[PDB]
Amino acid sequence: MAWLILIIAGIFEVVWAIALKYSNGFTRLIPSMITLIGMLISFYLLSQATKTLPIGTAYAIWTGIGALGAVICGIIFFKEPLTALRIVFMILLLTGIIGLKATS
Amino acid sequence: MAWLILIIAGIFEVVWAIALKYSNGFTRLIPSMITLIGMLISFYLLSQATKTLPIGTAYAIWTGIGALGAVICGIIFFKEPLTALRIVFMILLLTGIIGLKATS
Amino acid sequence: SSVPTKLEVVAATPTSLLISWDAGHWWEWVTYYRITYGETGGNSPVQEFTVPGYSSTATISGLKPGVDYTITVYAPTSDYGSPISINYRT
Amino acid sequence: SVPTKLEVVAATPTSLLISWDAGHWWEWVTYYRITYGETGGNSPVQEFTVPGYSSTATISGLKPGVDYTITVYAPTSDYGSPISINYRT
Ligand SMILES: CCCCCCCCCCO[C@@H]1O[C@H](CO)[C@@H](O[C@H]2O[C@H](CO)[C@@H](O)[C@H](O)[C@H]2O)[C@H](O)[C@H]1O
Ligand SMILES: CCCCCCCCCCO[C@@H]1O[C@H](CO)[C@@H](O[C@H]2O[C@H](CO)[C@@H](O)[C@H](O)[C@H]2O)[C@H](O)[C@H]1O
Ligand SMILES: CCCCCCCCNC(=N)N
Ligand SMILES: CCCCCCCCNC(=N)N
Ligand SMILES: CCCCCCCCNC(=N)N
Ligand SMILES: CCCCCCCCNC(=N)N
Ligand SMILES: CCCCCCCCNC(=N)N
Ligand SMILES: CCCCCCCCNC(=N)N
Repeated sequence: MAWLILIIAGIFEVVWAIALKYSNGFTRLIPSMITLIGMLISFYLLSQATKTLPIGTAYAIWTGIGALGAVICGIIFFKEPLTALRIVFMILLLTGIIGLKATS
Repeated sequence: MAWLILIIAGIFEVVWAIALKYSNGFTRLIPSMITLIGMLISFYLLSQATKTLPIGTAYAIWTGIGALGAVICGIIFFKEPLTALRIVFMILLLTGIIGLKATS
Repeated sequence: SSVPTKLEVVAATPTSLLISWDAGHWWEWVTYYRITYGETGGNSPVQEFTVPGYSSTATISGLKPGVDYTITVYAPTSDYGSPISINYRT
Repeated sequence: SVPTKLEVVAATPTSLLISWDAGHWWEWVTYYRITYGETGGNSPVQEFTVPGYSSTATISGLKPGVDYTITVYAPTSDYGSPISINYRT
């Protein structure tokens, strides 16, 4: 069960990331608040999901979902670039992050 | 400059991380203050960098520097095992960061 | 401009003013307003303070009774609207 | 260890000015909790808290001629056992 709320922890990680992009320097009220509470939610669900699951595998999935989701929702909502070079270089960047967190 | 802000934000991401574990239950004054200052600085610089950069790129690189600096600090300031796997994982990390910076 | 809008003095006193404004639609609300007040035409610089953006009112105390002042309400950025200002005499 | 040296630097029949040694650098905590009450019946003790960067505290409202016990607590037990003194106003 702690796997699924770890999934949702990474989902709210994507949530405050997109909410921060909508706030423009943390100046627009409501996206700024979604950023804070969505970050608190992600931290709290993570603390409970890690109480049972391995710390290395929990964080690797938590940041993996948060990073990839921010990349996908970025190119979707804010119409961010979809270059063949950009998709390759972030694939390399995400595997490195997922790898290092899964080894500690 | 927005990229420069990202690197510094990732630097303060790891300083509050290891200052948090060196604090106890948020009970030691000096470490708890370093975490709080490190957290606020990391969130402020990240929020400023998101204004001019895509959120999928800003989130991934900001996490990448934090995870990279976490392992760099672990191997040096903690007598952490260095593996061929962790080396190539850091190489994928630095490659993705530089590559994304190179397609600006 | 966009925000703020309808800046007015709700209540007043020889030494204090109670002002308000319209924050706009929910998508127009902002994190903070910075508020400026000072003697109009005087050789004195203006004083300033910030108020959380989930508020539409603010009080200004310590004013000289019988002097005309000017009060302005700024948004976080000028990208939304230009600051609105009013003149009130205590 | 933390904290230590709980003195009564000043005292009037209705108040006590206490102090303590916080240690240095790596032992400074985020807050201390001070409790004061009559050495005997107590009924309940009176308590308050002070931020960790401070090392003094004032206890007011005491009844003159009553022996009070004053204890100083750290945030957790992993610091060095509580401190406690007795004092008649
Ligand atoms: C719980 C964690 C708390 C997080 C703390 C984050 C603080 C949130 C508000 C930050 O405000 C920023 O300050 C800049 C100034 O320092 C502003 O630049 C502004 O500078 C000029 C002000 O004169 C304006 O005209 C410009 O439009 C504008 O770029 C900028 O807009 C604004 O985003
Ligand atoms: C206390 C309520 C706060 C709740 C909002 C939470 C996040 C905002 C925190 C305050 O933000 C700071 O306030 C300054 C206010 O001074 C602003 O600087 C601005 O104000 C200066 C005033 O001299 C000007 O020069 C410039 O417009 C600019 O630097 C600027 O927004 C920011 O550094
Ligand atoms: C798109 C989410 C990516 C999450 C990373 C994949 C799982 C990592 N766990 C391992 N044991 N290797
Ligand atoms: C209650 C203070 C809120 C400031 C939070 C600072 C950023 C923490 N989140 C990260 N992903 N690093
Ligand atoms: C180009 C050098 C590639 C070196 C790869 C080392 C992999 C070793 N890890 C195992 N689990 N066996
Ligand atoms: C909720 C705070 C109430 C307003 C008092 C603080 C005003 C400080 N002025 C600045 N320009 N920062
Ligand atoms: C928990 C809801 C928080 C909503 C914050 C805004 C409040 C009202 N907006 C104003 N401009 N007055
Ligand atoms: C209760 C509404 C906001 C209170 C603001 C008080 C006046 C400004 N403060 C200064 N220090 N200048």
